[PDB]
Amino acid sequence: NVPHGAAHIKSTFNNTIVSITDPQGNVIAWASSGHVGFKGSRKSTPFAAQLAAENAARKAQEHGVKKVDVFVKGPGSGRETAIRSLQAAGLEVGTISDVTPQPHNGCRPPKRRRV
Amino acid sequence: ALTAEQKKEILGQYGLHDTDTGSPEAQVALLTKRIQDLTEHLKVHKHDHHSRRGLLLLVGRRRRLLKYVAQVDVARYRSLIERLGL
Amino acid sequence: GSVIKKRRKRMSKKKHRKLLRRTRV
Amino acid sequence: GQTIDYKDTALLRTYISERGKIRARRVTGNCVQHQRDIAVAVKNAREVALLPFGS
Amino acid sequence: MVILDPTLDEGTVDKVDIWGRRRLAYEIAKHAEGIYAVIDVKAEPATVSELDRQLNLNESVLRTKVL
RNA sequence: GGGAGACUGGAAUUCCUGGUGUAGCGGUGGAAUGCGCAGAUAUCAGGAGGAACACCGGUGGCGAAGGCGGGUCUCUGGGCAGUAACUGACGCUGAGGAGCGAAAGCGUGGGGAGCGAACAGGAUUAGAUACCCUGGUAGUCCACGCCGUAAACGGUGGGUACUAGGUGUGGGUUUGGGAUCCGUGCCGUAGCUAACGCAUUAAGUACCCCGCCUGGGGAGUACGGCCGCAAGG
Ligand SMILES: [Mg+2]
Ligand SMILES: [Mg+2]
Ligand SMILES: [Mg+2]
Ligand SMILES: [Mg+2]
Ligand SMILES: [Mg+2]
Ligand SMILES: [Mg+2]
Ligand SMILES: [Mg+2]
Ligand SMILES: [Mg+2]
Ligand SMILES: [Mg+2]
Ligand SMILES: [Mg+2]
Ligand SMILES: [Mg+2]
Ligand SMILES: [Mg+2]
Repeated sequence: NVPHGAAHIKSTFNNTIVSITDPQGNVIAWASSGHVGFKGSRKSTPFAAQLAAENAARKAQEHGVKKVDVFVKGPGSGRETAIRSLQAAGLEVGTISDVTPQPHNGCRPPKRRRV
Repeated sequence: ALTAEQKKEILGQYGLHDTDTGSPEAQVALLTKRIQDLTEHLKVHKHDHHSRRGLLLLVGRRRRLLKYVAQVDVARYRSLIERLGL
Repeated sequence: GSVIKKRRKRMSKKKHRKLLRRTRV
Repeated sequence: GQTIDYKDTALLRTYISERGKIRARRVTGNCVQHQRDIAVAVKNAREVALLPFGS
Repeated sequence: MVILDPTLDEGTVDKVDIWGRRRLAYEIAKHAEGIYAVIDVKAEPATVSELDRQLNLNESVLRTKVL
């Protein structure tokens, strides 16, 4: 058991990983959109994370985590779908907050893709 | 450029009469000590290019006063160079 | 203004600077 | 003044946001003199570790 | 040459002011909290260059600044 | 944020060591090459190292231009305003000449995270020596030299005087308001222009000095000469 814990939703442009955790940072279980079924583009969807974060919300229930702090990393679709399906499956939401890592002009990025 | 007490020492020494300041015999004395300070500065730093532009404008300004003093009277021109050294 | 002038002047430079890679010996 | 240094945090908590970034001259309506002296004093106080860089 | 040194750890000196206790906004070389000692010097520039070399090394004070 | 030198800070990226974990990660228009099942990505710790300095921050500042933002102290160059004391036209331009001059590149020696020409593999396609993708050396950085070019642009040489006003914003000085000298923007009358537009910061009305032009191509090429280690100018 972890009686109180913490969730880390990284949502890239091409994927979402939902990983529920204790407060010390030692993960209990996890789910990605590719783990549910999908390949290629359908990992990146709004729906993708809705079905995955229910698979992340359970396995937390196997150990028995009934309240979980929320952490949004990444820009991407399904900010709401990860948040809402964690509520809809079980475990009501403790706190939500942005943790997208802004650099103070760190490294230089890759060159501009022109499609 | 220089400190306020330092400037009066070379000013009162080289000045034609008292309170003269801008007379070209008095005025070159200010520039010469200022160049002597900056030639020590550029020995240390070396790649201070923007401050070196200022140094050339001091020397360019000084040589025009040497041109002016030479034309007016030749005795004061040589007495200027004798004391300072140029 | 218009860039017919400089595109005309460009192809003189390209076909010159190809020679000075070739000749280069 | 209203003297402005990096000592007084009670001044600098006004001109900082809650997410810990310096407020615009469009928001407050300071002079350009004072936005310099604030933003230097914030960057000083940021080294002193009175203020965080973001919450 | 009027200059101020605040110093944090848990040749005429004009004042001394230990404030004594605030929390740090971020954590500095592990630890938390500490002293706040504003030294308020009136000393010349050359010496105060090598004051910090003495004062930094001891480790008694965690961080230094100058004005 | 004009310059140079030293000390120094936190975010973020990559990699190494341990903590937790299971089988996906990543990438795209859609995919594959690739990395992972010898425990990757994800997540929490600490650690070494490099490069850049989010908001403040822009029709804003400073510099001759090129250009210049983390913070503090040294050592520094220029500019503006003000009363007036002083020198007494010492000014202005400037052929040749000399000095600064982004990026790229070059020589010797360090450094190396992320980016990344050339190169390899995947995809696309009739072909793909490309666009898109994973990896990636020179390079980018630091110190001493080197060339001396850019849509090095306001595509407008430098100096000086005069010729409505309307408004914004930066630095002053003066008597919450009016004056006044420097800057920097946007509309606009007379005037000018082929037209677009400029318009008190002129492309207006004038005077001094330099640079350069005389149909489009051949050509900023040949040849000679100078500079350069070379590319080349
Ligand atoms: Mg007076
Ligand atoms: Mg010439
Ligand atoms: Mg370079
Ligand atoms: Mg090199
Ligand atoms: Mg590539
Ligand atoms: Mg040219
Ligand atoms: Mg330019
Ligand atoms: Mg023309
Ligand atoms: Mg003119
Ligand atoms: Mg107009
Ligand atoms: Mg030639
Ligand atoms: Mg020749």
